[PDB]
Amino acid sequence: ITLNSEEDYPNGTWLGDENNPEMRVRCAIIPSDMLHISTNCRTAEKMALTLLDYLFHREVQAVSNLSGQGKHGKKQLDPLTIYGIRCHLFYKFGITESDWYRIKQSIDSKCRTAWRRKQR
Amino acid sequence: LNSEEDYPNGTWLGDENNPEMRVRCAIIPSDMLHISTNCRTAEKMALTLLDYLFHREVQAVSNLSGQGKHGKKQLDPLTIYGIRCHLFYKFGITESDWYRIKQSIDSKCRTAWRRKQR
Amino acid sequence: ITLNSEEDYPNGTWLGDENNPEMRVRCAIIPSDMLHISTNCRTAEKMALTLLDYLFHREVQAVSNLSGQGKHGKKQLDPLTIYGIRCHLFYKFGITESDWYRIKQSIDSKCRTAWRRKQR
Amino acid sequence: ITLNSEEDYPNGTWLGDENNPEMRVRCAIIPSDMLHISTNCRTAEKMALTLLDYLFHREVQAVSNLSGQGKHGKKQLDPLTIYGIRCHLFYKFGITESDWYRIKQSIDSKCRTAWRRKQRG
DNA sequence: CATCTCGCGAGAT
DNA sequence: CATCTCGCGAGAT
Repeated sequence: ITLNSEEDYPNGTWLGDENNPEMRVRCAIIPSDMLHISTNCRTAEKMALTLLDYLFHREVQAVSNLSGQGKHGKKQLDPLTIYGIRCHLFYKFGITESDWYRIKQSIDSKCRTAWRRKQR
Repeated sequence: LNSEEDYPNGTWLGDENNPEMRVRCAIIPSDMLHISTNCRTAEKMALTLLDYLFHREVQAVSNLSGQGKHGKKQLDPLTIYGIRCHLFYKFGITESDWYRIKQSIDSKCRTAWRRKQR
Repeated sequence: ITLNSEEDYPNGTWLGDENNPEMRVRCAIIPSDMLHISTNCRTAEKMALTLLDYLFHREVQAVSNLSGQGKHGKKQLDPLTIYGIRCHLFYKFGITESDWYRIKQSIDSKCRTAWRRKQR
Repeated sequence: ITLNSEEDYPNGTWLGDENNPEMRVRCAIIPSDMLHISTNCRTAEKMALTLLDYLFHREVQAVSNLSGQGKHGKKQLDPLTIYGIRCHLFYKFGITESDWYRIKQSIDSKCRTAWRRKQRG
């Protein structure tokens, strides 16, 4: 996978630290949405699920998960943006490998519920 | 975050001597001094700052998040950031306080929604 | 903005209640002019616009509005004076927040009349 | 009741400050159970919901809330017991009245889900 | 499932 | 009225 550049969402925001091209991804979140996100998410857990709601439509979340495998045709949550969220969580919160694993189980859990309600 | 030129003759929410905790706003200085004089608590200043910053028609269709059963719009996050910056810089409120103040703001918009349905 | 003191208009008058310094502005209106105003304006609406004609020249009213923003180079009507006008209407009439809103539209509407005719 | 006596549950346990007769309530939690609570509940928020389950059966929780006032004809969780929970969480975590307030919505929300299962089974 | 926390209408100050 | 704060159902974690 390849990183991107500002020209990919000129009206967007950087996930990660803008200073480190090795660990930064541009995304479509406009700055005011990010102001709100960075204001109301006091843990890496809650900002990871919130960034997700802001980057993956729940139509997509219902048919997707991290690995793109599993029953019922699970597609794969776009990897450039998943790299973005990890870049951001480590930038803002300094998460560990232990942490990222839990955040990955909750990302998948959230997509599981999005699928759960296209069922009902 | 905005610059002063966004409202040449407006006012600053928050600390003017902190470019990260200040939001230029359209409140005229006349009115701001009145807000600083006759709003002696964070809770009242929040609800009256709200009315100087958002028409009651925006308030009716809006809540703090944009989520909700009602297809609601979201109160401009730059302005809400300034409300918050200002309440910190004058009353020095905690985030617990800020949390409970924030429920009052949803509550106000929610009664605005009620009136708009009458 | 900063309140003034009596020494700013010794032959002037006080807008507001003279007893708390935090809600009184000294203005240049002579007391005789003030006697005519209080006897002749039986509403805050009417007194605000009459007060305005006594503190802002029509020259100035035509160029200005309350925001100092808008089209055609609006200048901001002096805030200390505006603070005084509202200090006065709450002293004499007890106006509410809703009331102050319409009166601000009146003041601005009246500034529009002064500008429309400056170039008729 | 009024701040009960230890004879009310001779072989039970104390909620709160044992050497403070106004901030202690005697309850029927057996001592092995209380030890388990003291060991495995590491926060006031979990201790409250866990204590709830040891002092009120599910069927009581279903038709109860903290105040007794509700759109439904609810009953009130025995205020003496709720006092003890409160005394306890403060005795062993030094919780704020702000905390107690938020913890008390958690209690009310738990009984609310107990209501939900009773009508789903 | 247990628990947290939300948006909500409407009763209380 | 304007504002506080409640009980609630249910989504989020």
